[PDB]
Amino acid sequence: MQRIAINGFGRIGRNVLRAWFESPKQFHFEIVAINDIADVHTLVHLFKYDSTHGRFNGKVDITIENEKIYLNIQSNQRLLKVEVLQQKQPELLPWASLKIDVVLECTGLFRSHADATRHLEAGAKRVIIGAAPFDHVDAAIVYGVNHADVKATDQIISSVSCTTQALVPLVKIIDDAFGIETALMTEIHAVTADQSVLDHAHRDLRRARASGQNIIPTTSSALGALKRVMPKMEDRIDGYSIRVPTINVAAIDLTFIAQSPITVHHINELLIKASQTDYAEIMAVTDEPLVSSDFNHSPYSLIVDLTQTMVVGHQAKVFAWYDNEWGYANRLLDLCDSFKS
Amino acid sequence: MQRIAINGFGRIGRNVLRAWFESPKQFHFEIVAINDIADVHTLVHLFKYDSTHGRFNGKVDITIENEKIYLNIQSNQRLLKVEVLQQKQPELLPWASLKIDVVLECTGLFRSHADATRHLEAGAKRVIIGAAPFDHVDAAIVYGVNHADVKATDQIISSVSCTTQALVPLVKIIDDAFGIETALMTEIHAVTADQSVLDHAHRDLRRARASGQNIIPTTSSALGALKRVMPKMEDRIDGYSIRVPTINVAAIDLTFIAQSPITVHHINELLIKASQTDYAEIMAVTDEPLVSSDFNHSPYSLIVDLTQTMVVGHQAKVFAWYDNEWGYANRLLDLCDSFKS
Amino acid sequence: MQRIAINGFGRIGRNVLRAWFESPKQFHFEIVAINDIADVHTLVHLFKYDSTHGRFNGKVDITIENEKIYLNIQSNQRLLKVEVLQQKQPELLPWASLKIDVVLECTGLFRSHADATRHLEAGAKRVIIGAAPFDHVDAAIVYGVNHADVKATDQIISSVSCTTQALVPLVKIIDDAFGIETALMTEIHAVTADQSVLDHAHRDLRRARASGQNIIPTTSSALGALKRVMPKMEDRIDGYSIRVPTINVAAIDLTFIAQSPITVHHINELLIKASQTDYAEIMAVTDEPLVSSDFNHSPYSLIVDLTQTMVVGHQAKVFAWYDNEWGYANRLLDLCDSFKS
Amino acid sequence: MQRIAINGFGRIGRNVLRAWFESPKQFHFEIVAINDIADVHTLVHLFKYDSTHGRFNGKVDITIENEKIYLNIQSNQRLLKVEVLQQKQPELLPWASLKIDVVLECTGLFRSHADATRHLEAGAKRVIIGAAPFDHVDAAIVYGVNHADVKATDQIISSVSCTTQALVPLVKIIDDAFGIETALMTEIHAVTADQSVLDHAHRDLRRARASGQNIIPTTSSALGALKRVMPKMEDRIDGYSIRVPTINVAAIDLTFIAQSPITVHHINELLIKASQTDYAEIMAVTDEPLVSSDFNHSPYSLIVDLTQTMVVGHQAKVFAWYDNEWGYANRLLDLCDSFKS
Ligand SMILES: NC(=O)c1ccc[n+]([C@@H]2O[C@H](COP(=O)([O-])OP(=O)(O)OC[C@H]3O[C@@H](n4cnc5c(N)ncnc54)[C@H](O)[C@@H]3O)[C@@H](O)[C@H]2O)c1
Ligand SMILES: NC(=O)c1ccc[n+]([C@@H]2O[C@H](COP(=O)([O-])OP(=O)(O)OC[C@H]3O[C@@H](n4cnc5c(N)ncnc54)[C@H](O)[C@@H]3O)[C@@H](O)[C@H]2O)c1
Ligand SMILES: NC(=O)c1ccc[n+]([C@@H]2O[C@H](COP(=O)([O-])OP(=O)(O)OC[C@H]3O[C@@H](n4cnc5c(N)ncnc54)[C@H](O)[C@@H]3O)[C@@H](O)[C@H]2O)c1
Ligand SMILES: NC(=O)c1ccc[n+]([C@@H]2O[C@H](COP(=O)([O-])OP(=O)(O)OC[C@H]3O[C@@H](n4cnc5c(N)ncnc54)[C@H](O)[C@@H]3O)[C@@H](O)[C@H]2O)c1
Repeated sequence: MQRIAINGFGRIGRNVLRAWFESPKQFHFEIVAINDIADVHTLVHLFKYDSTHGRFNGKVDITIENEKIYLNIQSNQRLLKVEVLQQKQPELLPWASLKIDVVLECTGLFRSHADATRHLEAGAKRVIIGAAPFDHVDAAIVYGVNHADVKATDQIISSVSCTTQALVPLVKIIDDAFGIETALMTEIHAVTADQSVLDHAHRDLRRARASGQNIIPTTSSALGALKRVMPKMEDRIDGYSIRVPTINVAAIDLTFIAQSPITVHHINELLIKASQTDYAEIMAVTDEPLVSSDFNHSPYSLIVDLTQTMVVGHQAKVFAWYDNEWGYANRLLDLCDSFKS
Repeated sequence: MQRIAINGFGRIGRNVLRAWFESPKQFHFEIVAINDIADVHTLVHLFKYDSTHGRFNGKVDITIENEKIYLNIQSNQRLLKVEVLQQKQPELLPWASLKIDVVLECTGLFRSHADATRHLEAGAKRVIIGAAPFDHVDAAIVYGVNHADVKATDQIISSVSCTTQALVPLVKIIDDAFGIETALMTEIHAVTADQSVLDHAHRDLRRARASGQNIIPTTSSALGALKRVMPKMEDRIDGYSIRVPTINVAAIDLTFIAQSPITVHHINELLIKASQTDYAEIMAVTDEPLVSSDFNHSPYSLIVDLTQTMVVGHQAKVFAWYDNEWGYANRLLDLCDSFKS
Repeated sequence: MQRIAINGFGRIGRNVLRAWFESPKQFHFEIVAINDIADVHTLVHLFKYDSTHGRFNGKVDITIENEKIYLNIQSNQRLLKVEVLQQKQPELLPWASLKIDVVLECTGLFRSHADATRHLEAGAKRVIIGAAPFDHVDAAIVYGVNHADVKATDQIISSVSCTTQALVPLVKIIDDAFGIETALMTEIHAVTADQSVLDHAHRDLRRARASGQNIIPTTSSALGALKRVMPKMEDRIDGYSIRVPTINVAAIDLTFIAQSPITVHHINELLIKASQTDYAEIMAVTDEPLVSSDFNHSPYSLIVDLTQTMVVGHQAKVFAWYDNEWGYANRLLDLCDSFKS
Repeated sequence: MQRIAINGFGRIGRNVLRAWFESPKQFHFEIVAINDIADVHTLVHLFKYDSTHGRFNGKVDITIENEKIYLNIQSNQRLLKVEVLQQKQPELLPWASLKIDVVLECTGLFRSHADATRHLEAGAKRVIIGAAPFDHVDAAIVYGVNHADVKATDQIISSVSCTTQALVPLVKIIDDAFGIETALMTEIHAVTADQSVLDHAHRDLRRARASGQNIIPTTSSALGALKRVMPKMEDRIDGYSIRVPTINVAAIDLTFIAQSPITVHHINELLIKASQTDYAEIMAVTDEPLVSSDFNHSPYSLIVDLTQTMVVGHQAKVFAWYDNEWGYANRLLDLCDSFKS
């Protein structure tokens, strides 16, 4: 029985547990523990009531067996007994006792090999850092691209970021068919939980500004991460991100120079075929004039807007949507499932 | 001559300093110190650029002397030199060296008599807590109502809340004229800084919810504060507050039972006359069809919308706007200037 | 069976059709025609993709048959074949040939007795105006309160408004138990389809102003409508509405003077009982600390927040949420289902 | 004095008349009439109260002199007396009698050479179409690029769109220095008046969706318009616009392939020099970490953000903000001021 734990019951952490229950196909592993710096009642409330994704279709009841707190969660013909912890320092967590095989590190505060190892010290056998690498990782993984490159010896793993999980497939596909000389990316991202409601002191002066009333351009970890996953693309791609006042969903605007003839038709035909043959698990395409909120609660790593494709000579722009929250949470579960044989 | 400090350079603290320069009349005191846990660069940036009230019209120079940091601010033909500090523990602040007559406590974290006295220990002669009292205050003041009841011996003072500054004049005016059996308050409030961008752990489960996408009912400190200012109204006034996704500006909806004949005409007439005589300093009245944005950057403590006044039988409702940041800020200055004679 | 038509395929019209498919229990009537001044392609897209309630879970195909446009919709193990019209003038619609028994009038534009009769003088046996009455009507019905009073002579019926469906029960339940001398209503409502995106010319100078950036007080049709269902409440209740920048869901504050002794406990116990017995189909009660987005897609006509119930003296206030789109659409279908004999 | 008139008192028309008063240098023509299909009381109300730009810092007085409605405006030590009209059809306007020299045609309705000439056959000597040309024009101008290229025989002029006036200088400057082979544009743009509060039928299926809750990709007239100004760029530039839920201010992201060596330093130094010489009136450069709301009420056509300049190989991105209302209203005044002798 593969045993997963979630460190950090936040936007991702919560949507991992939900996605475990909502998946059409039951996963061959169990979440047995969650740890957050917050009280079980706050976590249960936030788990049940979600501004972005709606009420949880199920029932959650708290029990105090031993001096241990459990969540009894019943949804979609599925049940789970989940231990709740409240330990800010991850080396003190009982991962030995609970027989934890994988830890989903979803706090954002423990992204260095050092900080992550603290879970291994605490008894976990493997750690997935649900964010970009800070210093070193054993592997950097985009599910549906290179998840078969995980070695059994590998203990610290990054599932990079959602922006990375969308950008890489696009770049792999386009570069393989046509050759990317160079490329530049603009991400139009919804508000994130680290921003400010009103103008407020913050380590980053741009993200200190009122989230609901501003367009805020800012840096992206997706490019550092993409270079780890695809080394040959070093010095051939940069980009940045823009926060705008919506609650969820993002897009990528990839502009690239092609190394061979391109048309709008051949680009869209290539992506449709890729989505049908090699990337069907994680990639879709739409021909409809849709907007961000139409992709809310979509499980795909990317959905391409074929009506947005543009070519002027050698230069081209493609455009893809993704649910930064749900897309990534599904990929976390997809990845965990991949370790079993 | 009189030397003021500001502890907490946020939406209140920053708009206090701005209001001092912008005031059409020069105040007789000077602001000579500011403290926040953030660095001077972050403080200057946020002081200059504001999502709500625009670019600061003036020059801000930072002087790093050997040990001390100062701001040299020049605006509207006035100049201030302002020592800048970064001390989380208010008792370690150099209020003695700097000869601080009044400290404005604008952090939200030092509302007890104990915590306010920490400024007194640091050397300050008087504290004004910029919030409702938590336990004991030597006086609880609404400028324009009972600001004369400040005794020269009084060392810890509360300037109550924005909401209170507006609610009290309404209750006083109406109670004096018609008599209030009881009243109930609904406040519609722009978002505040303590809220959450996305759904996130927080000690209020209602304010944990995404600020930009929800109507959020919640408690008001204004009711306990009113009972300190007007003790006769204990057991006769209750109310609550609603957060909605605007950036600034609030409204108060007050529903009361009159103890003598009321009409719409009579209520409006009384409110107009008070804004023209006894409350001309802090109170205004419009009959124009306005909306929240129109009161952005108004200094008045309340602006009555007379078109909204209603009466059925012995029950009536009135309505008033206020700029929750600017009005409050102005009334802190107005209070500090009342201490002198 | 009974044949229903929808005139005006907007927020209400579209959600009526959606709620027919989504209903747990199949309605014993069919929707056989829709009419809008817009092209079928615009209408199908908007039907399929909704910013507020998500993707339509089902398939929509367009057919041309003898110059007639039909929509074949399949969902929830149900199918409808729905003829599509584009006639701005109700008198020229084919209600006689389509054998329409009931027209849902959802345009906003035909609320007068005389305008609504244009559907009758085009072949329809009965018209439900999906709004408060303009002048007069044969009946004004709130489902769950007085749907049984519909007579066969009632050919023009008003289903009033969202706000009225929520208010009338509240006022009825509480008047019957404790007695209401008088009452005043404050509605907090999400933005509506008739507002302006930016400050623009408009009939109402308040709804002229930017929908996404303002608190906007405004009139409410609810009180006129309530007085037409409960004529004894003439002179005993008034109120108004406040638009705030959320996409959907509304709340009502009712402040009343009781005529007998009251406490918070007795009020909540009465409202829980009513939600369990007489009003169970249309009314719920929550004790949890929830926010607006938690009631998106709720079918209830009101959900009381009992944590919000206040009492001071003989004066009380109760608070209730409703999904202003989904509730109202479900009450329309529920009303039509009440006609079968 | 030269005599200007405004058809369409909207976001542009209103800001034109404001910009007249607020401008630091006095303009050497007068605005002597405005027309709109809304009544004068509405026009004055929207002119005095703005959700974006705040209260008009002046006085407006309506006078009736002989069945002629006039506005008497005072602000910034200046005066105007402006006749107000309410004429739906331009050929019926009294331009001959009022001796109109230029009409600022700011309705969005009369962009054809045919529809603009209706104002010529009604008495005016010259017309400026305040938008991209629909069919053809005597000249398409970007003030500060080709405004010297107006011939006195030109009667139908276009001042293109906001976006065109940020894009064209960028393209000109860069192409001239480094050579542009091809380029693609992304515009991030605040909501405009033509959008939808909620999902509503609309000519454009993207702009039909809720303006306040969506990222909305859409077309841009700027690429048509730029090719009328610079025909050599046919087939070499393309792009699109994204609407996000802010109220004002846009940004342009321009990706180009340079025909010669480029660095970030060299690009930034070119744009700085230009902003200090030939483009000083319309262009500025910042390297501060600012956000959209800091450029509200900036008179410039574009403010380049240095920190955003990226180069990879031969491909490069640049980014520039503009106030899509104020920048444009000021360039319309600047256009009229250039005509004189
Ligand atoms: N939200 C997205 O769209 C998205 C997508 C991909 C990756 N990520 C990454 O996921 C990480 C978390 O993001 P999020 O949106 O969930 O943030 P969040 O703030 O919603 O969640 C963080 C959680 O960590 C908890 N926490 C804080 N300190 C802790 C500690 N010492 N031990 C345990 N729990 C602790 C917080 O209480 C909170 O519940 C970040 O690195 C972010 O970059 C986010
Ligand atoms: N904003 C309003 O409308 C309003 C109106 C009336 C009263 N108040 C009250 O005023 C107070 C200030 O809140 P705000 O709106 O300015 O929010 P805010 O978060 O902007 O203000 C808090 C500020 O205090 C600083 N701070 C935190 N810990 C500190 C410490 N130990 N020492 C010094 N500075 C510290 C923060 O960095 C920040 O700048 C609160 O009590 C609030 O409830 C606010
Ligand atoms: N949305 C709510 O919360 C709510 C609740 C209760 C009642 N209502 C009422 O329902 C009515 C409709 O409001 P809505 O929110 O659906 O607005 P809406 O603008 O979304 O719906 C109006 C629809 O009518 C169409 N239309 C306009 N003129 C027409 C004509 N001559 N013939 C046919 N179709 C025409 C429009 O194209 C559009 O599809 C209004 O009276 C409103 O007060 C709305
Ligand atoms: N807002 C921007 O960012 C921006 C920038 C550049 C160009 N423009 C263009 O300027 C034009 C005006 O747009 P806006 O933003 O001012 O929109 P708007 O809808 O606010 O302005 C249109 C105005 O014209 C009035 N009107 C309508 N029909 C009329 C008629 N027949 N005669 C007279 N007046 C009539 C309307 O009542 C309204 O006052 C559009 O073509 C727009 O694309 C807008």
